Formats: sequence, C-alpha cells, structure tokens
Amino acid sequence: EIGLRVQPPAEVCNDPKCPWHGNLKIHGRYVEGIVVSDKGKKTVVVERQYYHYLKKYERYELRKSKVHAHNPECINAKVGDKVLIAETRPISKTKSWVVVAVLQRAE
Amino acid sequence: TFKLVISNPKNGVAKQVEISGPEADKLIGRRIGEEIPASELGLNLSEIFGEEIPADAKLKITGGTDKDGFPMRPDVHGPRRVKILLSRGPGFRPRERGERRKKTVHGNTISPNIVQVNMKIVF
Amino acid sequence: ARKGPKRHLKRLAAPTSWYIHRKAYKWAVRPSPGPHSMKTSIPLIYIVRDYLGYAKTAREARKILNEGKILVDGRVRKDYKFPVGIMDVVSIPETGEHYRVLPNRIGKLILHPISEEEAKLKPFRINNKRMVKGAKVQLNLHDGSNHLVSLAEKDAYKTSYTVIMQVPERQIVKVLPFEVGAYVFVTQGKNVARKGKIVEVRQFPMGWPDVVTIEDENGELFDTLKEYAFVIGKDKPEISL
Amino acid sequence: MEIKVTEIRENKLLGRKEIYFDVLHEGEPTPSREAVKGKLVAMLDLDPNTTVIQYIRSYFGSNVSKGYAKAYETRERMLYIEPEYILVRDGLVQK
RNA sequence: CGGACGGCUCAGUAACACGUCGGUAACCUACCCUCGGGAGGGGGAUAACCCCGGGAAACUGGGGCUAAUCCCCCAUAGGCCUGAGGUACUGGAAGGUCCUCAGGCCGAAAGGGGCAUGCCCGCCCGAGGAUGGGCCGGCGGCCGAUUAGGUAGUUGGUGGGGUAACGGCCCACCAAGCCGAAGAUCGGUACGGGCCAUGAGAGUGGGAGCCCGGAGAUGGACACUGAGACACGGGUCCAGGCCCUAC
Ligand SMILES: [Zn+2]
Repeated sequence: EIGLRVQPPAEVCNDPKCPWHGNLKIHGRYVEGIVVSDKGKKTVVVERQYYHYLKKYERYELRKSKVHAHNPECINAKVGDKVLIAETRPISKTKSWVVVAVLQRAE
Repeated sequence: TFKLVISNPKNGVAKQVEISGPEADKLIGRRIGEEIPASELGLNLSEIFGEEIPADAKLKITGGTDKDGFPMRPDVHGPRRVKILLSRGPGFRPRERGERRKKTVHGNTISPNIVQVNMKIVF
Repeated sequence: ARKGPKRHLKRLAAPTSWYIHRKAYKWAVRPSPGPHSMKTSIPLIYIVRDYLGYAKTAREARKILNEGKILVDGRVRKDYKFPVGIMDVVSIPETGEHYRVLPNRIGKLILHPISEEEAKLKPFRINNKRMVKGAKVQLNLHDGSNHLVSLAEKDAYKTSYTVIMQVPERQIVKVLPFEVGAYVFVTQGKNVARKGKIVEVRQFPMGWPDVVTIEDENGELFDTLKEYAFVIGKDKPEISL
Repeated sequence: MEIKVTEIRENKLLGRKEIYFDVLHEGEPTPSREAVKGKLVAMLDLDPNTTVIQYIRSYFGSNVSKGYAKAYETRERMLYIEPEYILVRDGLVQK
C-alpha cells in the first residue's frame, strides 16, 4: 500500500517502473494537473495554473508551469484528463514525476 | 679517456683508474650486463687493487656517467640521450610519494661521450 | 573552491544555542564530531572557561582537562573539542559539583545543579531499532549511542520510549513508555523547555512527521513534534528540572 | 594608601586563591606593586612568595583603584601554571 | 600524521550559479562517539653509515652493511554477486536489515610501544551516529523584436556499459518527438544573496571592504598520490614572456 490514499488500478502491472506492483518509490510532494500532451511513449506533460502577486501594482498575474511525468500502462492517461502526480528519483533527462491516479477523465 | 671504478664486494672496496687508447676503444659498443676479462684492457688487479685476485677474473659492466653528468639506464637501449617520465630510479630520487619527473639520461650502450664506468668483479 | 573539509569556525557563524560573545574575537573552537549534533552541544572548554570560571585562558583549561578532573556521564574526557549536550551530567569531584545540561526557553544551553544520587542516572530516548547478526536487537539512542537487548525482551522497547541507565556501566532500570498520561519535556522548537502531560497524538501521510498535544500545569494546551517530546516520567518527573 | 578586600574565591583544580581588592589613595599617586603586596600579605597572612599580583588598575577620576592577586600553595605549581611574564613583572624570577 | 584548512581576487558565468522549502528507500566520508568482537604463523628489502666517484650548477651512478607502527605471503574472521525459501525489525511505504540453504569470486590486523608488578597510548573487522560533502526536484530573482523560428543524442522507449551513486552520462536498436508571440533561440551586460544609499511613504538606484555560498591561481589542456585534489607554497605538455650558463 503506497503511502498515498487513493484507489489503486484494477490491473496487475509487471513493469518495474510502476509504484503499484513495482519498484518505483514515491517520496515528497503531490499535486494535481491537466494533461496537455500524450505523444511520447509512457510519457505525459502536465500543466497547473497559479496566480503570482505583484506588489508595486497591488495585483496578480496568472502563470502556467509544465512538468514531464512517467505514465504507466496500468494507469493509462490521455489528453484532457485530470491527474495526480508524485515526485520520485530521476527516470530520464526531463522526467522525475509519476502519475498515481486519474481523478476525472475527458472526452 | 675513460675512468674506471673497480669494485670488489668480498671486502667492499673500490679503486679508480684512468685509461686511454685501444684498451678504451674496446669497451665501446658493449652494454650493461656484459663480462670482460681484465687483461684485455691492459691492466692487472694484483698490484694496484689489493692483495691477490685469481686469474681468469672477469669485469662486469654496471653503469657510468657522461660529460655533462647524466647517468646511464639499462632499460634504455642505444648510445643516445632521452628525456623520460620517471617514478623510480636509477636516474631519479623521488623524494615524495607518487612523484614523477622528466629526467634526461644516457642509454644502455657505451659511446665516447661517456666519462666514467663502474665495474664489478665476478668470481 | 573548497577541495576538502573545514577545520575552522568563525565566531559570527557559531550556533545560537551557545553563550558566546560573538564580536570579541574572530575565531571560535570548531567542535569535533561525536555524541550529539552541533545544534545540541557545546565544547568542554567553553564550560570550563566561560560557564563556570575555573580558568581564564585556554592553556589553563587544557591543563585542567589533561590532569583528568572533568567527567561526562561518569567518564574522563581530556579533549577540549568534545561536545557536551542535552541530559549530559558534568561532574567535578574535587569540588563535589554535579550539573545537568538542559535548554532554556530561549533555546540556549544551561547547567542545572543536582545531587550525587541523581548524578548517577541518565535518561535516553530510543530513536531506532535494528536487527543485528545473531538475531539480536540494537537500540539507537538520542545521543547516537547504542545498546543491545535480546529477542525475548524486544516488545518492551519502542522508538519513542525512554530508558534510564547507570551511566559509566550502562545498566538499564525503569523503562518509561510513550503514552497518553506521560510527563514530557520539550527539547527543541518554539516551545522548548515547556513541560506537561501528553493529551493526544496525530499521524499524517506521505512522510510528514507526527504531532503531539500536551497539557501544562496551568491547563494551557499546546503542540509540538513527537520527536521533540522527551518522556521523563509517568505522572511525575523522575529527574529534576 | 589603604586596602579593602572585596572578593575571595578558592580554585581547588588549579590550587590557588583568587583575591579581588580595592585600593584607596586620595591625593596620592597610584601605589606600587611592592607596597600593595606588602600590605596584602601583612593583612591576610600569606607567604610573599607563592603570591602574584595580576594587575592594579586606576580609573578616570576616582582615587579608588582595583587590584587582582593570586595566592598559591606551592611554588612548583605556581611556576608550572603561571606564565613567565608576570613573574618577571613582579620580580619573583630573573630572565 | 598534516600539508585539500587558513589567506587573496572577482576574470569567467543569465546557470539548479544563488535564495528558500523539501528529497536521496539512488551515494561516499580519515580525524571523533557508542556497542559488539579480534590480534595466529612465516618471510624481504632498503635510507642513513663505509670505500670510489660524475657534473659549472640543477642534479645524479656503482659496490658493501643494517632496522621498524616500512613492504610482502599463508590461514582464519570478514566483504561482494546470484538463485531458492522463511517471516524477526524499522518505516508512510521494502527482499533494505535478520534467519536457512546452495554455487562461487575478493580477502584483515602493529599484541606494536610506556610504566610498573594491572594501567596509559596505539592496530583490524562489524552495526549505528556525528561531521563534511556529492546528486535531484518545486517556487523566486536584468535589458533588447532595426534578434522569429530553433533542436538531430536532439525528445522519449527497450536492452546494456560505466559511476560512489539516479540519470542520453555513454553505446546498440525502435520511433518522432522537445522548445516557442504568456518571447524560444541569438546577442548585450553582470559573480549571487544577507544588506546599503535615498525619500513622508509608495518607490527609485547600487550590491568592493563584514558573514554565507560560487568561481579562479600567466592562457589552455591532462594525470599521479591520497578519506578527500585533476591540487593556492606539488607534477606533464603547447603557446606566450623573463632569468642563470663554462653553450
Ligand atoms: Zn500494477
């Protein structure tokens, strides 16, 4: 039972790069986002929005940050889906996060 | 003109002598690790060296030094000079652990640029 | 660019937990590694020279230490860089003096005088438990020390309990458990040196540490970290504070 | 010149008595180490040897100066603990 | 044993360099602390020293002799890899630790010194801590469009090598991805911060001297020894300059 409380997938993975049933360990922070690209093999890009305060002008500006995450087969997430990700060790040059759960699919 | 340093181990003593002429010309071309009968050079051990030394004695080459003051090294062939990176001698006293230097030495083979020679007796 | 470890400490960069005049000189004593951390310990020379006053210069202090006159948990210590920390007992028999090292409410280290009967005991918090070769159990304690116990008596020891020991010989007596009426002393944080009784313990997910809720004498409730709560009794302090 | 002891402490680890005293000198100059030690021992029943004065210090306008001395039990410990410069400064020792 | 700290400077760098919060269950660590255990049996050489020296110096040859906490071997403990089982521990989460079996590779130690009739200082293995570092991530911090497309190990995958360790860090094979008008790329300028100057404040400007961090040692590259360096009073080469010389 990996530390995070969510309903694990309904299928049994055999891939060592899967937290559920495998050897990839998650440790640290957890955030939500929305998938923007699903073209790489086993790779998803995730976006989240946030407001940044500007002091002199007393106002806010919106910003977007992107993250590259590992996407296992038992948890297969495509464009448009809302998803939760967690930090782990380096997997490639640009990927150090892994998908843990899909919260709401898209159409 | 070649100077010789003749060493006797049985007592641990050495004598220096001068040489010139064909007796010197004979040494040229001879490498370190070779045995020579003394008389060929035109000398005799009895008189000048010490008490008494059995005949058929044989001098062995072990090293020497040249005009400018650089030593011979057995594992460098030829009569010419070289500069090489050394970690131990002969030709180098390290003075510190893992230390290396680029020293110039003389080759394994004798040539008129040489001055002194070191000979050991084999009984 | 540094090519190896440090051997110097500037006095402005010294820990806050020390009583030290930071602008009087340039250098401070750099502590050697040992029983406690840099953030919970002070070298002996500062105790012998500044906190107590038996010496005015470091040469005099070093002569005192080399003559063999200061004990820490009942053991002779001659290194002036040796670190003394929380719950350690400092003893001087030529004077009959016995002190316990504790923190203030500001977070600084002080010496509390105690008696010779209590200068024989020292508590230790258990920080971890291991199996070692021979199917034996190792307890890793709060000052970095280690103690061995058997299988049969393994369930009597846990990772936030406290063990009281005779110090030079290290014999156990009076295990104290972490419970809901246990008397606690706080060692770090904003509420350092407050005491009271455990009221509640909460756990969190994904690596975040556990929190403890405590009730003080006046009835005021407060919170701290379980790893900062040091058990010293069941309902009354086994030692003086 | 008169003297008035103000604090005595005993150091058993180093083996000495630390003596803080006041000196009173009105209309007079700052007294000398000789006289100060003389009166100190004459009063407190000490051996002149085994005793060192660290300092006599005068302040801006006071006529009341401060002084600090150290009384040892044996001269061997005295010389093994104290640095040579104060011994030369008092006169117990020649260079 | 130490000399890898201290000290000096800001040329380079718009970068995970710096700041802050976190992580390493993916790593190393001599000196120090605690606990648990060990010190058996055999060998060798060589500096000093003596007899001869060479060379202007810098430096350096031969022969004889001899010690160790110097060096080497044997064994035993111990370490690492893999396969099959069991289920004692920790933790939020384990083949990470523990137990049993099997097939193998590597492989310790100075019972040395002082005192005295047991003590002090040291040597090796294991488990942990401390200290000091390596690596990763989220967030934040200059100007230019009279710089608009950039990228080809480039983005990712499978399987391996190498590393103290994760990783296109490197390799073979398969694909076509990665960044960008919310300013990519290119260029200009510059060590970063804590702080400082000024002003009623909002703000504008700076960041040499003290502390923390980073980088450098004529320019540019490459290695040996060591716990730790590609080394600030050490080494090798090229360029550039300077000096001694019996050339
Ligand atoms: Zn699965």
